Amino acid sequence: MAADILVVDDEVDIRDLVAGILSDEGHETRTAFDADSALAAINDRAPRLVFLDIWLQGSRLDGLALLDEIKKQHPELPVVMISGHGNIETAVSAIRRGAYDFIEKPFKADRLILVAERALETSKLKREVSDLRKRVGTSLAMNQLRQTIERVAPTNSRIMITGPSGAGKELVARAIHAQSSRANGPFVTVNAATITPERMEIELFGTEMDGGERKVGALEEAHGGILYLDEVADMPRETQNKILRVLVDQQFERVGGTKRVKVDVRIISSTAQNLEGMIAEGTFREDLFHRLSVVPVQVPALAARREDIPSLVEFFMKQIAEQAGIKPRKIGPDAMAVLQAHSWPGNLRQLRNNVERLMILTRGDDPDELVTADLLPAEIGDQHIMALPLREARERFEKEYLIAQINRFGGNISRTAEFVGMERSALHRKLKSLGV
Amino acid sequence: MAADILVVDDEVDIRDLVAGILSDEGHETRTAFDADSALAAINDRAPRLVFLDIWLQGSRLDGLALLDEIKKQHPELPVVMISGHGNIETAVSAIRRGAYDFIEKPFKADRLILVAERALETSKLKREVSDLRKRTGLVGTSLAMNQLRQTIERVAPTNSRIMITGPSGAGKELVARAIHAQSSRANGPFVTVNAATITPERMEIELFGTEMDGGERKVGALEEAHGGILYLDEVADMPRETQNKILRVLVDQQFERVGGTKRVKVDVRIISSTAQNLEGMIAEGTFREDLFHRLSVVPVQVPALAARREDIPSLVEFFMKQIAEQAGIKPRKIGPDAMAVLQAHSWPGNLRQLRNNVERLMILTRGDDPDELVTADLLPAEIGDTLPRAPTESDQHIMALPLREARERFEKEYLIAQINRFGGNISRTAEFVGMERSALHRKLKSLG
Ligand SMILES: [Mg+2]
Ligand SMILES: [Mg+2]
Repeated sequence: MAADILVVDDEVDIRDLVAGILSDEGHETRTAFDADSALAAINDRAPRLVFLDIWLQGSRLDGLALLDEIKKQHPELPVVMISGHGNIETAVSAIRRGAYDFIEKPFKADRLILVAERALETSKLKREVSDLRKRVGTSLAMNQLRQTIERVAPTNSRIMITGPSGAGKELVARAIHAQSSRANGPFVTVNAATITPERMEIELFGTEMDGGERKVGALEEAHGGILYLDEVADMPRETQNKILRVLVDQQFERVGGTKRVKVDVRIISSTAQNLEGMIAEGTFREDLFHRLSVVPVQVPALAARREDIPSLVEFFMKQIAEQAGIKPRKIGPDAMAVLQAHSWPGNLRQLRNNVERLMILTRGDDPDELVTADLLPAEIGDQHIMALPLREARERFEKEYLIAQINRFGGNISRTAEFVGMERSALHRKLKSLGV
Repeated sequence: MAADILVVDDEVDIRDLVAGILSDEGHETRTAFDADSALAAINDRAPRLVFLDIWLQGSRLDGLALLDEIKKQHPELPVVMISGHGNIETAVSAIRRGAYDFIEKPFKADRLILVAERALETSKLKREVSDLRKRTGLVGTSLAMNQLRQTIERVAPTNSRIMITGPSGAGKELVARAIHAQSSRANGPFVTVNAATITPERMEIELFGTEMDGGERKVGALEEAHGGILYLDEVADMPRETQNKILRVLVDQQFERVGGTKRVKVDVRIISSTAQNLEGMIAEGTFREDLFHRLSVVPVQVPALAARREDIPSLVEFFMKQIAEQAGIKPRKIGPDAMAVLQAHSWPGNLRQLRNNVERLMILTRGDDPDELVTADLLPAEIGDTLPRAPTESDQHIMALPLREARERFEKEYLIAQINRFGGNISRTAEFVGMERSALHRKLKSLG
């Protein structure tokens, strides 16, 4: 919103005009009148935005040449050109050479303010998404998978991605889109698992809300693009039917709508269920299944690609540090082999969760110290007492204490009795009363 | 980006010109000439972008009134206006009423393409941000969390330097950003430097910037922070040579870039954070006390998760939805049984640790009946074993005690842990544990 803006123009009245409007708005303004004075200002402190006279006469660099030098020094620094009456061609060329936009003399305030609000807003947006975009394996299976993606992507066929939960099907779907002919169209996702079965039709098909406002459903939003249906198996009965029509008709009704909307979508499905078995029990539709499954893509379980795990661990650490400010640590080779040999029912999500867990537990140890196999949980390699009121908690505790002591004495009740502080028959009676 | 662009203009020749230039470029175009045709096209299908004649002669609604209706229907659908020579005041007014930008007749292709491309890009980024935000993944009504909000408010209007102090994985960065948002620098930059994360080799460059080999310049954080606030996350991990330089910056309000000679002037308000007291930093030996005092003119304490256990259910519930979006896992009800464990734990790693454990639970119950409650036996050792619990051969010190002594130790530990769980509220603790209030007071004295 407020910014340190540098105004470079060879005319005293323009610098004064621009600087004054921008200051009046809340910005901080600096001025220059040629290449040297502009580059000296930039050197003093990089500004947030630059207004640059496109001609800039009586200067060592013309306006475009200066633009080039600015962009070389600060690639991400937005620059809006100030152009003359009917120098549209030259202005347009400035944009090819790196300028964001231009404003044409003469102008009053509102026009300039708006040009500047836009340049800053878009610049800000570019930086938020660039950061967020920060926040792929050697094995046979993953080479086959890459190979599969590349063959299947440039077709126009519906894809069904199959594999277990957590194996990273969404990533495969985005890969497909990136190499498809719809790569510059939209990529829209529907988490069929996640959305309430009630709201599912509104997410898919949209609707007119009470105010007159419209919710554009995912099909409509995906027009010209790809729709990725995640875990198609969690789709309701009436919703399956209605998607079947869409695949064939290429048309649908909005919830509560009468208009039949035409779209041109390419659908990618995924599932970790066995759908053929769901057909057999009448839970999912056969005809729907076959149309969604024309070309299949299989995503390998972590256990199918064990070779990849070290680099995956290494990768998730780089990323977890980004996401949480924790200096990444080295994993010790005994613990790494235990990671490498687990079955990973939750696959990549599960592996990430565990790596994140180790980094949290070892946050604030000597950085040269290794993550050891001691730290991994019981799954790798009924009721809690705290949920119980006093009488019941104490009874759980007596029971489990007695069982523990009994095992520690190898089943010898008389020895257990003596140690725990009871007469033998009384231990037997107590054990029975606690349900053993 | 190719896109579905509706073109709305009362002149056949303008629609033709626009739709044709846009088509040559690869877009899919549709056209209309008045409100009824424009709204029917939007009802047939929602376009990605609208060009709209600012005047729109021969129409039920003029261009401005049509802009109100389009925006009401589709608030995020960008609309670029087509205006005439000298219509700037009206164009400006269109922007106030929701238009993204305008183009002024006469125009040829290049100029029209640029306006389209920009409008599509900006609209794309607005969505791609909010989408990437959901795909990455201050809550609470506790006494402590109310205190923190009240403190943020009292402190934000100062000009003075803030030191935020609190345990790791508490949400200190968020506290920083809530302070920035209520300050007089809310419209300036907020810049973060995580001292722990940056290799100390690169710490000077990250902070103070440098001229790279190409001629390309790297703007350091301090310089980027000009006009705003710079957040020095975990200052303790800063090298002494960097400490010395920050001290000069605080008082000179100036600095040299790595390898540079210009003294860059800046106007930054520094907010700092750490997990340790002053006594701690002296004993560690790393960090200068004079600097510490100057970075901590106004203190803000971020309470540990154990000091606000009352918020654990809201945070559990909150993190489930976050995770449910970020990872495609259906959110599930945590059983009251498992919530009691979660709530009773002291969370040495605070919000990060809690979140990571909620993620864990949700991954481990991924292929279950949607009704079936999440249970405590899926929690790791560090959560379950630090609390009063059913013993096991593993626990040498319980196993060395006879039954009554073991039981009495357990009652004590249990009651203290439940008191803590309910944030010290005796009445509620008593209600849960099965006791009347005075009886609970009397039992506590009887056990020490
Ligand atoms: Mg000039
Ligand atoms: Mg017209």
